[PDB]
Amino acid sequence: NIVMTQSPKSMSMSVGERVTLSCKASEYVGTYVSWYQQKPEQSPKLLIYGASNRYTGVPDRFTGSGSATDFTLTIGSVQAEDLADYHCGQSYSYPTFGAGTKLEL
Amino acid sequence: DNTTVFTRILDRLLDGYDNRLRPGLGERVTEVKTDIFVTSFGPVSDHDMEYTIDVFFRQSWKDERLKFKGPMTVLRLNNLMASKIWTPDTFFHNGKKSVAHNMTMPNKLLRITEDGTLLYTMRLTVRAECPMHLEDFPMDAHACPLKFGSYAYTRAEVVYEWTREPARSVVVAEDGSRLNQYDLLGQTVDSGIVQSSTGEYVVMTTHFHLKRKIGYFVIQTYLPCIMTVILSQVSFWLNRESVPARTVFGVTTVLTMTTLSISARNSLPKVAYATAMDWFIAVCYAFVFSALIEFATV
Amino acid sequence: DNTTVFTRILDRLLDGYDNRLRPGLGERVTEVKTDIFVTSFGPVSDHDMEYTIDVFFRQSWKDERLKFKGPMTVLRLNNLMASKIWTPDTFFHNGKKSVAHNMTMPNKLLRITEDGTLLYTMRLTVRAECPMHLEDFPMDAHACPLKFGSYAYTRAEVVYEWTREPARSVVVAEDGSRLNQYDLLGQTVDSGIVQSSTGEYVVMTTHFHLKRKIGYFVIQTYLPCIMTVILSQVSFWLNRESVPARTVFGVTTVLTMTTLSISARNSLPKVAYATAMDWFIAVCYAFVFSALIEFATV
Amino acid sequence: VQLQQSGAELVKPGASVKLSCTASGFNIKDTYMYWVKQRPEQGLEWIGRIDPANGDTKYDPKFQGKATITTDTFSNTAYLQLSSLTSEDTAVYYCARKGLRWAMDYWGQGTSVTVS
Amino acid sequence: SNMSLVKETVDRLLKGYDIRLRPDFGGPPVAVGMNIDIASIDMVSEVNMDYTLTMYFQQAWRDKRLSYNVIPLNLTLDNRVADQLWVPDTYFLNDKKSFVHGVTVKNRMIRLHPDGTVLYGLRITTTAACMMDLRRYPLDEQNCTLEIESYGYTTDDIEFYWRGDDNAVTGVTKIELPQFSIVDYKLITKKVVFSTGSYPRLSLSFKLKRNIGYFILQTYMPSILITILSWVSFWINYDASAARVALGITTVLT
Amino acid sequence: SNMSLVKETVDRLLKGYDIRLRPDFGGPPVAVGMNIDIASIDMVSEVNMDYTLTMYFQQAWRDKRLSYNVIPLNLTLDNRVADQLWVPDTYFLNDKKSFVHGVTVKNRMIRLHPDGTVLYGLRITTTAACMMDLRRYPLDEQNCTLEIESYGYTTDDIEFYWRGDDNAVTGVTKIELPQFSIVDYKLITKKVVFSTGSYPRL
Amino acid sequence: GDVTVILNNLLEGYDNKLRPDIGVKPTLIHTDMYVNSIGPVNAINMEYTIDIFFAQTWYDRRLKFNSTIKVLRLNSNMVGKIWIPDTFFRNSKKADAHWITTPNRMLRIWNDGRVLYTLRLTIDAECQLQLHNFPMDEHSCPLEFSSYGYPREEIVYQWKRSSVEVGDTRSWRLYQFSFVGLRNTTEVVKTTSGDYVVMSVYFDLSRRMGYFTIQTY
Ligand SMILES: *[C@@H]1O[C@H](CO)[C@@H](O[C@@H]2O[C@H](CO)[C@@H](O[C@@H]3O[C@H](CO[C@H]4O[C@H](CO[C@H]5O[C@H](CO)[C@@H](O)[C@H](O)[C@@H]5O[C@H]5O[C@H](CO)[C@@H](O)[C@H](O)[C@@H]5O)[C@@H](O)[C@H](O[C@H]5O[C@H](CO)[C@@H](O)[C@H](O)[C@@H]5O)[C@@H]4O)[C@@H](O)[C@H](O[C@H]4O[C@H](CO)[C@@H](O)[C@H](O)[C@@H]4O[C@H]4O[C@H](CO)[C@@H](O)[C@H](O)[C@@H]4O[C@H]4O[C@H](CO)[C@@H](O)[C@H](O)[C@@H]4O)[C@@H]3O)[C@H](O)[C@H]2NC(C)=O)[C@H](O)[C@H]1NC(C)=O
Ligand SMILES: *[C@H]1O[C@H](CO)[C@@H](O[C@@H]2O[C@H](CO)[C@@H](O[C@@H]3O[C@H](CO)[C@@H](O)[C@H](O)[C@@H]3O)[C@H](O)[C@H]2NC(C)=O)[C@H](O)[C@H]1NC(C)=O
Ligand SMILES: *[C@@H]1O[C@H](CO)[C@@H](O[C@@H]2O[C@H](CO)[C@@H](O)[C@H](O)[C@H]2NC(C)=O)[C@H](O)[C@H]1NC(C)=O
Ligand SMILES: *[C@@H]1O[C@H](CO)[C@@H](O)[C@H](O)[C@H]1NC(C)=O
Ligand SMILES: *[C@@H]1O[C@H](CO)[C@@H](O)[C@H](O)[C@H]1NC(C)=O
Ligand SMILES: *[C@@H]1O[C@H](CO)[C@@H](O)[C@H](O)[C@H]1NC(C)=O
Repeated sequence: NIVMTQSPKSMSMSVGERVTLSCKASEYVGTYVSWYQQKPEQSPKLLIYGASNRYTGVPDRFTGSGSATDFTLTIGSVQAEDLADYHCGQSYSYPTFGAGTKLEL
Repeated sequence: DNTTVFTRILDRLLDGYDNRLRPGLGERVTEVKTDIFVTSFGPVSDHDMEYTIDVFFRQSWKDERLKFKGPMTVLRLNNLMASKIWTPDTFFHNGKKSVAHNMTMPNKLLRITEDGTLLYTMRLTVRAECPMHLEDFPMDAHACPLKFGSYAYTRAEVVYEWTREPARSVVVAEDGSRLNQYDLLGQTVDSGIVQSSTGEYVVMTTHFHLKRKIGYFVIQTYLPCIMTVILSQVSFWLNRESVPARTVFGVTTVLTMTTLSISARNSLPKVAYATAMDWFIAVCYAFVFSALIEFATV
Repeated sequence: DNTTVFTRILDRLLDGYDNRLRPGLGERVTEVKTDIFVTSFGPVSDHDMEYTIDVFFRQSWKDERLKFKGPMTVLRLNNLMASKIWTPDTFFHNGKKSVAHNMTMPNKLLRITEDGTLLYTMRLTVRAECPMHLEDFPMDAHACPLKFGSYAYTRAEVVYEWTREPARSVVVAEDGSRLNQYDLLGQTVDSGIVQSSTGEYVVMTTHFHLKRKIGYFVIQTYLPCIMTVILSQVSFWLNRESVPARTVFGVTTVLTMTTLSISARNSLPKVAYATAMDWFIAVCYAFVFSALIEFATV
Repeated sequence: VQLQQSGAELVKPGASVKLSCTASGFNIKDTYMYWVKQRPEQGLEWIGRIDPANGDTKYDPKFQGKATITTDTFSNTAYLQLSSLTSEDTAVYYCARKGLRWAMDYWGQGTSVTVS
Repeated sequence: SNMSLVKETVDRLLKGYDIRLRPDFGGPPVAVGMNIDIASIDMVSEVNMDYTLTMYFQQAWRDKRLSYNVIPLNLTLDNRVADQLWVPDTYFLNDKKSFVHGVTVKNRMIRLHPDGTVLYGLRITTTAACMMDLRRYPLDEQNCTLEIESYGYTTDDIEFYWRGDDNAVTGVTKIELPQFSIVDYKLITKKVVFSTGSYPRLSLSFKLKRNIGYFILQTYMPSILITILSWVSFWINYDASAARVALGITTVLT
Repeated sequence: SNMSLVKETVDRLLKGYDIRLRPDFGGPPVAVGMNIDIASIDMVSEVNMDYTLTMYFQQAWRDKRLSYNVIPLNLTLDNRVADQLWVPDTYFLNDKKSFVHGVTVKNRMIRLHPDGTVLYGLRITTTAACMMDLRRYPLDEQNCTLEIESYGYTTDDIEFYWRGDDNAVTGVTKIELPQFSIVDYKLITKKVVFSTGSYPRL
Repeated sequence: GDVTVILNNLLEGYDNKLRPDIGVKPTLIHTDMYVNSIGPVNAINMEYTIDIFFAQTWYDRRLKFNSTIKVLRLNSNMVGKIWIPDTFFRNSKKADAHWITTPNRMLRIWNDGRVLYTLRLTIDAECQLQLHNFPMDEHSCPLEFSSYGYPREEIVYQWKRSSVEVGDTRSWRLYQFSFVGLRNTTEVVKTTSGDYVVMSVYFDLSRRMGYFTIQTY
């Protein structure tokens, strides 16, 4: 069972700056790690697939960076609607997700 | 008139069909679901920096032009219907000389499902390139690759995918191991987008992790070298009044060390760097030569 | 639209054309003019009694069924038009296993002249057999033949001839020499008739004259034999009171001669007679053995 | 393009539930269907996997024997049956569709299952 | 709809199409542009006097008969329609054995364009023969090439050129050989003259400088070591004769 | 006459024959019986971990479409008709390079019997692969098998068995190997399971 | 011309899937060979190479024409359009025909229906060499052939009176051996499919100890 450790659990920051979220795997997951965004009282939406592949309908400010074990999601020049929970999930094996990451203003 | 209904189904299926056009040529993207069942991981040639593998290569996709409706839900057809329909043009990016077996008939399998889904399986022997770094020879671990994708169909036309979970797609058989010198530890699949002079293509990568077995090189070179070093160090307990004795000692142990070094360097390819067997042989030769110069001094 | 007219021409040429019949089957004798351009005289495998040769093989004849009248006076057509018309079935009488290159398209050339003349060129690699008399090895000269003629067509049906002057018909390129062990001196053509069990056939012969280069065999055998003989003869200058020294001199000189003869015999094919190198090794061995027996006598 | 799930409801401890997920815009015989469970203000947890074309399923070892996933191609629906409920089953259950490099691109609306 | 339209377009293109005739058969010569993506240079053999290379070899020309305007996109067709179009009869003059890879199908590419341009790629592994000058082996640098010529069509029927003329051949700097190292490569356009006509030729040449570490540790180190070993015969006193004979003769035999 | 009757019989058999469909395409599986006449075992290589064998490989099944009753003799047809009939897609799982001999023609045989029984023989030179356990070299004994399977047709579409079940493989006691000696041989019938279905294997 | 008319009339209503006299009598095939060379007889793989011009002739009553010409001399173009026997060599490990520059085959049809079909073959045949008495040994190891699918009741083979003819015997690749003679034989062999008429050519060889002498003795 591949476990995904996401960091940090929460992060508070203002509007306009660059932010970065990290995700680490125990075993190997080769660029099969997706990043989802879930707003309160809503369903998760796919942001990034593969490891660096923007979903059809997402802005250009989201960027993924991938490896065999260490993955990152960078959001440059955030807005007031990019505050939600963010989960990293692997799909190399049966899917397992991360703990999440709250984003507060 | 028991096979006439199936003949009518197959004739109506191919009536109005262009096998030069992929499904969804200007409407959609062709989704190919790939699967590999390794029936034997062949011998890894170290002098060519290559390896051999024998696989059942399965590809599934969906063609809306091959919908039918009959008394059967899956048509398990011959290997000559596959040449009359569109099949993806998968090639191996790092293949050297592969063969698709056709004994006694073309080892190909075609299954059409009633909603239009096709399963197309081939049996083929692939001879692929494995660029190795032999710094730690013969205690080295490699990741031999096997990259495939589509020839001439870019990412906006044909995309590949594993049909099951990526950790369970490339499956190696249990009795399927023709490795004499290595040890297959596991498999590792991957997916990416390469870019060449005709566009961006989807590439499905597989890595087989091999770990060389030392039990042959030990007995071949490492045990004669240590035995020769100990036999050279034997000379330190003899009395100096026998000069020809220690002389023939020194020259014959240097001679056997030279023969062993020549006889040991024919195993691996003609690489330009030093390995760990070469370092071991060099240090052992240094020890033997040190014994001889010590004899010369005394 | 200047492509429909040539299509109509090519379709009128092939309307009622029977490619199972030679031109002039009932009236005259088909006369084929032949030409050979050697692009590279490949290596001569002495161990197999054969040689390799890469050639442009050109043939030309007259077919009165392929006369036309169009804007062009010569049609330089494809290599797939030459399979629908009659072409002579030339085969090499001493060819072992030749190949006709198919990369990227069939390396064939068809030109049709307005008056009915056809030029047909192929690029192919002949692997022909060269019977050698290795009595003077490695100071021998050879004349490797290349006999070609017509299969299935006797002398009263198809005759061959050189298209230019016979001394100027087989042309070897300047950089066209893949020889490492021999030296091409010139060419030599001839034409004759062979009487087989089915009739008389025209046979065109080509001899390439080769002279073996001695530079390899000198350093391989003649320099070690002379140096080993000198090493045997230097023992005569040591004093008679040191018997193990001269004994091991002689016996290791014999050892050197034996390993030399073994290493030198494995180059030449397994002929059943004595060459010049064999006589040299035998006389040098006789001299070394005579030196050792003379020392034993002393 | 759209996945429609059933409605939220309450259930007594020890009963069994059957959650539904109706697909519209595609054929379920093409992709895999995942069921995901989310606790309040926690991370997502994968329940199980079904291959609607063949019919074979896989489940998370934690949920092995507790959940049963099935499909119905006629009504174009996918079902998740939960049995032997406890108090830690109060969650939100999502029905996801596989696609685009194993990403679970399309999700449902989520049903709230509460255990009283 | 959108599929049967393209079906009718391809059926119209291939209807009344003479494969025996090149584009502008009785007109100006056709220009063919070449591209090569070298995938690997496998084995440079000195005993066979050849070298193997795998390449993606692409040709591009313009056929006014394969011109369409009903659909606006480029057409990648199945690789078996290249047996029904005209493709140039290109060959390699210095090869010994070659093939197009045929796994999982024949590794070739056809691609049409709305103006008439055809792109035609193959994946070729060829063993080309190059004679080496080994008078300085192994401290030598040998330049041996691949010649790309047209067999049937002379220089007044076809024209060869590198598509880009400096970026036509890619992937050379990423090639790693066990024994050599590509120092430089050159692209050449030329016209050769035979007894049948004048033919266009392209030439792709690679200068390979041989590495020395392998040869050092395999031959230069043992020979220097045997010559060092053969010098301890003087440190031994000239009274013991058998020892010095055994030592020196053992070095000569080695 | 006899030439006209046989000609129209063969022309009627091949008229309206669908090579895509096996005999009883919707009904029960077709049973194929195997004979092997081993001509030689060429080279048992320990370095390549393979061996080479030439065999006369024969398959017998029953196709109801190739049934005739007007002539009382068996019809041996020119081997080129094997491309117009359905023949099973038998393959060898552990082979590395195989071929059918082609002198003076393609070495294969196709024979029709009046009850529909088709007899189809090939002459194959197979380089089959077998991994050897050389821990007791050279005082060792190695068993390596030729596997005979159907590629496309599953076990509910085709069925394999040995024609005779003990005498289906002949000429094995006459093999003269320069380095080995055949001690025993066995014929096995089973079914293997792959991710695409269940297949018969000999 | 008229030869086109003859060739097109011979192939009308012709079925190349049926031997002549398919339900009447067996076909008699007369076979001749012409050995160009007997290649190296290597004992490692227990084989030897041979190059021959294999000629077969039989009678086909469907290829019977009335004309003022007696013989049609053709290429290999019509070999695949008429019935050709399925002769194969039983003791060959590898065998190939020749295709350079055009398929080396010959077909000749006569006025009464007699067909002669010749082709050039290079065979790598096998013969088990009992290597006792080596290298002072003598062997006689064969080249056998027969039909593949047609049993004795359908195809019967028969040598001519001038069956096997060797060439010069000096341009041959026999290094360690020396050709001394040959002999033909016909027999019937039991096979799982039926009785087959098998024809064998035994070449008798004697090893010349001129290489093993200066090599080992
Ligand atoms: C698994 O797949 C394998 C690969 O696909 C497959 O191997 C293939 O086997 C098939 C069938 O056995 C081969 O196809 C036949 O090949 C015969 C010759 O084989 C030798 O040569 C080929 C290369 O063939 C080229 O050259 C010959 C002779 O010149 C041509 O005849 C070929 O068409 C072809 O020509 C082109 O390419 C040339 C360059 O190579 C060009 O120069 C030229 O311009 C052409 O473009 C070699 O590859 C073979 O080597 C291999 O096979 C041998 C077999 O002995 C092995 O021993 C060896 O180890 C190798 O593996 C070999 O050397 C062809 O003669 C034959 O062509 C005829 O027969 C077919 C089938 O019936 C007909 O459809 C076709 O029409 C031809 O018939 C015409 O001509 C014949 C002449 O005898 C007449 O008898 C006949 O009546 C007919 O006449 C008519 O048409 C004529 C024009 O065609 C016309 O002139 C007449 O007027 C008349 O109208 C056929 O192509 C194929 O080559 C093999 N492929 C390879 C690469 O090995 C294997 O079988 C499969 N296995 C299984 C179990 O499934
Ligand atoms: C390896 O050898 C080949 C062949 O010898 C070299 O190719 C040659 O390169 C030279 C210099 O680039 C060419 O000379 C050119 O001549 C034209 C004449 O118009 C002139 O305009 C150019 O400026 C240049 O001087 C030559 O034609 C060409 N081909 C030959 C000589 O056959 C190759 O450069 C060598 N080295 C490498 C790195 O490939
Ligand atoms: C090849 O076969 C023919 C026919 O069997 C042999 O010719 C026979 O020779 C014997 C004498 O040894 C005569 O008595 C027969 O009458 C001959 N038969 C005919 C009709 O030819 C011929 O000698 C054989 N050649 C060999 C053995 O190489
Ligand atoms: C040679 O190439 C042509 C066209 O590419 C093809 O039709 C033919 O079959 C090829 N021959 C062989 C022996 O591959
Ligand atoms: C076709 O290819 C050309 C060159 O690669 C490109 O410029 C053009 O945009 C392509 N056509 C379409 C519709 O994308
Ligand atoms: C046909 O073959 C069968 C089985 O070999 C045999 O029993 C039968 O007698 C044969 N019939 C003829 C006409 O030879």
